[PDB]
Amino acid sequence: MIRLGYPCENLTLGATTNRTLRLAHLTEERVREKAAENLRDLERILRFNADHGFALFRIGQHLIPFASHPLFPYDWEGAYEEELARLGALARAFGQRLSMHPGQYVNPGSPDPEVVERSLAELRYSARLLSLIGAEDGVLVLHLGGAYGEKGKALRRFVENLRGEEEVLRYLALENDERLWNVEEVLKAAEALGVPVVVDTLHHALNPGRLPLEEALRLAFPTWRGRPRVHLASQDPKKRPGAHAFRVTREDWERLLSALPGPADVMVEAKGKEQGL
Repeated sequence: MIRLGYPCENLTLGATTNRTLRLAHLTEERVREKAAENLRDLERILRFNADHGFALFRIGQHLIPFASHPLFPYDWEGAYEEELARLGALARAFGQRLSMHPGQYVNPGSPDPEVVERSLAELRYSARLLSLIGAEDGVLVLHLGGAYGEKGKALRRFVENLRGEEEVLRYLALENDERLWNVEEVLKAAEALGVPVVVDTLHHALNPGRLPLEEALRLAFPTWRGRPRVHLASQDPKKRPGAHAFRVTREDWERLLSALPGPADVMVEAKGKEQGL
């Protein structure tokens, strides 16, 4: 009655799907080289998860580095369709669920038309990537972004820009955050878009609203067509609010498990990755 998983990278294997590049004037072959390393590590991690009992995994945004950028030198969709299909075959064969979580700077509900143009490009890339992997229970987790003085207007601007976006909506799920948007405010936009809700337990402890963890889950689990999804973390005792601890505490598992209205998929985000549960 619980499925586990960790994001981006594996510490034991030293494998990561999130390599990026910095040198200026990147060549085609410098980019292909890093994409290959990320894709090789994706397979390495999927096969590891099969051996070690992990159903969930989040693919790094930098799997194909700068893929959403107009300056991406080649057709990654053509160059990697065959291998991403081969990778997703393994994933389904293992019965693994794949997801992607774009950073907090991906902001479709921005008042800035230049920032929205970037965010949508990154979202179209992620959804397309999930399509090429054949992740049909695949998830595209996203925060509602900034507030910019007016919270009510920013939320409707978020819904307007994203509802044009059929392929993105096939995977999109909305998540509550530490700062601006709680579960009930996220439920608003989720029903307004016809998408599910991911409850981040740490983000809900920091930013509850008027719902206990038990009731936020009972309100979110109905929004799922398949198996409901949760984001579990622990507050780092030394760092700022929202920062994740190396390992998830026993007590934080205790409150999640004593709150579930039914079986769920748990995305565990600790600093220790697969060593952090």
